[PDB]
Amino acid sequence: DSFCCVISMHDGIVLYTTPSITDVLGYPRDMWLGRSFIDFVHLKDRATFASQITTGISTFCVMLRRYRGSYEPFRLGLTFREMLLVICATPIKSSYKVPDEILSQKSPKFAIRHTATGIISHVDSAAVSALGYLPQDLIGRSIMDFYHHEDLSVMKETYETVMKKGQTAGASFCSKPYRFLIQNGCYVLLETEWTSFVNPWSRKLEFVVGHHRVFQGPKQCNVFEAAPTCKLKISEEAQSRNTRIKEDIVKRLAETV
Repeated sequence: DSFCCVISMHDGIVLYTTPSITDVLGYPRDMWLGRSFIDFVHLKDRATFASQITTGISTFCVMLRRYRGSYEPFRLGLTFREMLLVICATPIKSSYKVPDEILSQKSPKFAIRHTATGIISHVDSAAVSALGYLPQDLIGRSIMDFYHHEDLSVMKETYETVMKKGQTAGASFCSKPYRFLIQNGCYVLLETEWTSFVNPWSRKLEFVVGHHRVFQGPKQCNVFEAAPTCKLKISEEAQSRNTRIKEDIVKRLAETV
C-alpha cells in the first residue's frame, strides 16, 4: 500500500496527495496540500532528499512522520514528468518474521563497502529491510563502530586476512558468522564473504567489499522499532583496551600488501 505527492523547482509545497494517504500514512489528502514535502521528511534524511531531486532531471529511502496533532520508514521512488515530480512513497517493512530466526538461503544479499580508514562508502538498499539502517544513517560512519566488542579481538584476524588474501588479483575468502548490531540494538550474525581493491601500483587498500548475507535475525524482531540500552561493562579497563585493537586495525591499512 503506497500513496503519492508531487512538486519541484518553483517552491516545493505539495500539489497532489493520493487519497490513499489518509490511510497508509495517517492524514488526509488536502491535509498535505499545505506546505513543502521536504519539511515532512525527518530532519535526518532531509539532506539526501534535496540531493536526489537535484540528481534526477531512481529510488532512495527517507523517514517520513505520521501525524497526530513517531516517524516511520519509506522508500521514495520518484518520476520526473513534464516541471513537477511524482513521488510514490511506498512504506518499508522489516525482513525478519519470527525472533532469533535462522534465515534460509534465499535471504537477501546486501553488501556494504568501506575505505581503509574504516568508513562505509556505499551501502546496498537490500540492507535497509534487514538492518533497519537507511543508508544515510550509515554511509559516512565507522564500520568498526558496529562490531560487538567481545568480538573485534577475533574480528581483527578476519580483517587482516583480507590483505593477505587481498594480496592476490581479487581473492575472496568467506568469513565466519560474526555479530553486528542493527537499528533496534539487537545483534545479527552476517555470513559475510570478503574482497578488496588494492590500488595496483601505489599498492594500497582502496576499499573493502563485504557481500553480507545475514545468518540469524534479532532477539526482538521488527528491525526499525525503538532502541534500548542494557549493555555496559568495564567502560574503563576495556572500553579503551578495545579502542586499542580497533585503532590498530585502522593503522592496519598500511601498504605491506
